[PDB]
Amino acid sequence: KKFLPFQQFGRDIADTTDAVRDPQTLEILDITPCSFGGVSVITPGTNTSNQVAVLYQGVNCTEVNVFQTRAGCLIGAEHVNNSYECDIPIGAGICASYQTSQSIIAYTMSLGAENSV
Amino acid sequence: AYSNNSIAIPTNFTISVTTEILPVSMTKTSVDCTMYICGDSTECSNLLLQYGSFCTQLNRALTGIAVEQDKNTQEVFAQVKQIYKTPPIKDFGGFNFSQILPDPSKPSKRSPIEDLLFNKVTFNGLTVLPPLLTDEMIAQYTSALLAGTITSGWTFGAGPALQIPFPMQMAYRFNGIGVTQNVLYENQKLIANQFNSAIGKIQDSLSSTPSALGKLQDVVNQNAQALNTLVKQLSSNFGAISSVLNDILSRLDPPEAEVQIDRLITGRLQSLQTYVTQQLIRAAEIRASANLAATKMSECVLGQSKRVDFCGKGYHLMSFPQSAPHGVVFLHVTYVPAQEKNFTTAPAICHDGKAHFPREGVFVSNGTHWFVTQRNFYEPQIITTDNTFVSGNCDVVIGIVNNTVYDPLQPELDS
Amino acid sequence: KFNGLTVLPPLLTDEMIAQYTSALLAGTITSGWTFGAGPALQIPFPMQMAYRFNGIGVTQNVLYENQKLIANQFNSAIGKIQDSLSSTPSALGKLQDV
Amino acid sequence: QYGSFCTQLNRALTGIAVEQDKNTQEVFAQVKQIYKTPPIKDFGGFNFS
Amino acid sequence: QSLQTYVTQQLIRAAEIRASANLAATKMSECVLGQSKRVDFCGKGYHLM
Ligand SMILES: *[C@@H]1O[C@H](CO)[C@@H](O[C@@H]2O[C@H](CO)[C@@H](O)[C@H](O)[C@H]2NC(C)=O)[C@H](O)[C@H]1NC(C)=O
Ligand SMILES: *[C@@H]1O[C@H](CO)[C@@H](O[C@@H]2O[C@H](CO)[C@@H](O)[C@H](O)[C@H]2NC(C)=O)[C@H](O)[C@H]1NC(C)=O
Ligand SMILES: *[C@@H]1O[C@H](CO)[C@@H](O[C@@H]2O[C@H](CO)[C@@H](O)[C@H](O)[C@H]2NC(C)=O)[C@H](O)[C@H]1NC(C)=O
Ligand SMILES: *[C@@H]1O[C@H](CO)[C@@H](O[C@@H]2O[C@H](CO)[C@@H](O)[C@H](O)[C@H]2NC(C)=O)[C@H](O)[C@H]1NC(C)=O
Ligand SMILES: *[C@@H]1O[C@H](CO)[C@@H](O[C@@H]2O[C@H](CO)[C@@H](O)[C@H](O)[C@H]2NC(C)=O)[C@H](O)[C@H]1NC(C)=O
Ligand SMILES: *[C@@H]1O[C@H](CO)[C@@H](O)[C@H](O)[C@H]1NC(C)=O
Ligand SMILES: *[C@@H]1O[C@H](CO)[C@@H](O)[C@H](O)[C@H]1NC(C)=O
Ligand SMILES: *[C@@H]1O[C@H](CO)[C@@H](O)[C@H](O)[C@H]1NC(C)=O
Ligand SMILES: *[C@@H]1O[C@H](CO)[C@@H](O)[C@H](O)[C@H]1NC(C)=O
Ligand SMILES: *[C@@H]1O[C@H](CO)[C@@H](O)[C@H](O)[C@H]1NC(C)=O
Repeated sequence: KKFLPFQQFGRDIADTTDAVRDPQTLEILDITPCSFGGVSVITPGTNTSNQVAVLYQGVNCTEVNVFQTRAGCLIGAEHVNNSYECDIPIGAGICASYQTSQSIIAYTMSLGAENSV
Repeated sequence: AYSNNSIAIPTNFTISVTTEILPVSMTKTSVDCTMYICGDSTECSNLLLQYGSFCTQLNRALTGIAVEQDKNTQEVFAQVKQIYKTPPIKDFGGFNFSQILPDPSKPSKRSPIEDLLFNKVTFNGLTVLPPLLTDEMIAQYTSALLAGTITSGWTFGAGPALQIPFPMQMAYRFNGIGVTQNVLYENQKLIANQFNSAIGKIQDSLSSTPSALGKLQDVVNQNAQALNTLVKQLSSNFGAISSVLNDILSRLDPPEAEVQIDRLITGRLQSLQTYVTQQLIRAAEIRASANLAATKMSECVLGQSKRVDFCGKGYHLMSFPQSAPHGVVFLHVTYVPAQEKNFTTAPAICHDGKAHFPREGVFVSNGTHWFVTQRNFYEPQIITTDNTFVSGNCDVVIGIVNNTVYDPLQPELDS
Repeated sequence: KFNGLTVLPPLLTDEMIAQYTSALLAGTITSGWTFGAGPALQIPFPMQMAYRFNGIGVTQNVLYENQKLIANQFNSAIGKIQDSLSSTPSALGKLQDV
Repeated sequence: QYGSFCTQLNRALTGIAVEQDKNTQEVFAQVKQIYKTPPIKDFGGFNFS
Repeated sequence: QSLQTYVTQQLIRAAEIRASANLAATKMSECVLGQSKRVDFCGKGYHLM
């Protein structure tokens, strides 16, 4: 972005600043909040096992067995090619389950057994 | 033109395909209340902690709303336990389904109408969560429902998918609306051509008019307006010296910075409660729409509804689903009687002093002769003892007319 | 009243809603259910009732042999409606409550 | 100093007011043509007066 | 606060009235414009009109 000579700051639609001008050097650098999201714990029944996976929602696998899905970064979950009925919905077509030795896994959920008439 | 002895009976009909758009799901917006109210400010966070559960229960309500959105989508579209597929040969008796069937050439497995539908709809602690089912999965579900309807009629809904030739399925649909199934086979090419033309007009009808997808676009616009208003509320002072929390923290020592932060906290918490209440009400409306859509997919698509105007204007024949961003579109194929003629009628016919009533249909007269026709389509037949039944006499029925009833056994006996 | 609270008139007046109900009534009386599916097709009202009778699983001759009794009972039931409504005030509560 | 609260309340009330007319329209305007009964009231003895 | 309370109650009541109006429109479509076979949808007994 190009600032007019008297313009110094940049106000976002909520009074937060997206862009700015430094006193020491006049070069203008835009500002973005570091990162934020929602930590979710994918677990089976504690009666069954105590292994867990942690999904950092809506973020990459850099800011945080680190499969990177569209829901966010999945840590601790094994990626399995096989599809199954959705047991724990994660999002964006990804569901998790606890299956056999036993561990939690993440897969693209199956919409049902295919058929043809 | 009402009179006590006149009826109008259709002589010709048309296939009508109408479009019904129903919203199914909202955008899964999640709001971090602490970040919205106290952006990385321990002083504010400690002050907000004094309000107890006001903050967490808003997040709980929004999480419930998002789960309900996924549940709505699943209820509407995941009505079939198997993914059915159409045969590579489209020998459907002249009926052309290529405009609603998935297109393999396209990167996505969407029908042309589905792509037309999709092309016509458009950092403050706020995040959006992706839906559990992607657009391609909704397209797969709609394709499975479409293949089931095309190749098995209503059988794939009740039990296992039983194949049936599509013209025979249309004959079933004919008998469902009270029109004899020979009308289909005698007019199969005309019916197929009218159906194909009606399907072809749907693209133009949706594409030309830019407000055709108004329901889904209004849902999106309402959600965007709510989010924008929630964001804009952060610039309000609410009586404090500055709407910027960092400015108050930098300018004031805690003893009065806490008063200013308390004013800001009150204002922003009220804004969050307002937003969550409006979201809950709108989610209730969307859930009602999704329940209606699921009922329509069960009764209009998986079956043949007899409910008037439930599956569009006219006598329902079938419906086809199409995915759409945040919703579903039903193409309702119905019968509309087109050309009619004005005949004279009689409630019964006096043959030998006995009154004859039609087993199915109505007695009509073309000026001089009397016939019996099916109610919804003009098809005159000779009045015989195999078309009529006997009950009572001619001294009881009001308006009975003298005529002759043919007995097919008499010339067989004579010959 | 004078505190910023106003009431807006509905788009359809009482006369227009009455006209709509009149049109629906005339269509039902003179054409049965045909006015709803597509073109309105006239049919004698006495002939329309056996079709309705056929829908419930009762044969047409039941209505034709008993046409006078059925008409008299229908007229008596309509008179009773008016009587009941005016006689008991609670009846129209669902609206009044609103 | 309270921002859009006034505007949001006005918008919600306007939406309700529009929805009321929509409700009346969907309930009563289900017929395209205005049908009228003939001056002949011979409906086989059925009195619709 | 009084206005917000009033508007919230009006929104909930408007949702209820919308549900009632949808039911009324369905009943007019299926019982005035047709002969419904749904039990108790349009009166006790076997629906005629
Ligand atoms: C179904 O209709 C489509 C058009 O809507 C037909 O596709 C056309 O086929 C002709 C050849 O007969 C081509 O010249 C056109 O370019 C095609 N148009 C499009 C848009 O693809 C299709 O052939 C029809 N299918 C059947 C079985 O009749
Ligand atoms: C019923 O109406 C259809 C039109 O909806 C008639 O089919 C048309 O017939 C004309 C001849 O008069 C042709 O020029 C058109 O091409 C036909 N249209 C189609 C789509 O095939 C049909 O003939 C009518 N049938 C009767 C018995 O009147
Ligand atoms: C009503 O239909 C009858 C039966 O078809 C018509 O009578 C026929 O008239 C045609 C053409 O004039 C002749 O081919 C037949 O020989 C006649 N049949 C009999 C049994 O007479 C009659 O013309 C029609 N009435 C009117 C006024 O159209
Ligand atoms: C239908 O035919 C019957 C006879 O088959 C007609 O009834 C006759 O009416 C005439 C004049 O009233 C009498 O002379 C006969 O004795 C009657 N016969 C019987 C068996 O009742 C009747 O009029 C005819 N209906 C019409 C309206 O033409
Ligand atoms: C339909 O019923 C109404 C009454 O419900 C009849 O109107 C009455 O007619 C008598 C004359 O026989 C008058 O004495 C009454 O004052 C009328 N009452 C009202 C309320 O108008 C009407 O005649 C009937 N119509 C038919 C065709 O039978
Ligand atoms: C020192 O003076 C001003 C103060 O901001 C600054 O614009 C200027 O660039 C500085 N000198 C440099 C960077 O050479
Ligand atoms: C962030 O995720 C994207 C995939 O959406 C990936 O391409 C990118 O490499 C990730 N981050 C960085 C900076 O690499
Ligand atoms: C799943 O299939 C794809 C094909 O490239 C790939 O990820 C891999 O072969 C499979 N996953 C493994 C190796 O676990
Ligand atoms: C039958 O006759 C009536 C008498 O007015 C007329 O209004 C009606 O249009 C006629 N029907 C046809 C199909 O010509
Ligand atoms: C129909 O009404 C006319 C009077 O316009 C009457 O002459 C005729 O007998 C009636 N016919 C029937 C069948 O009711």
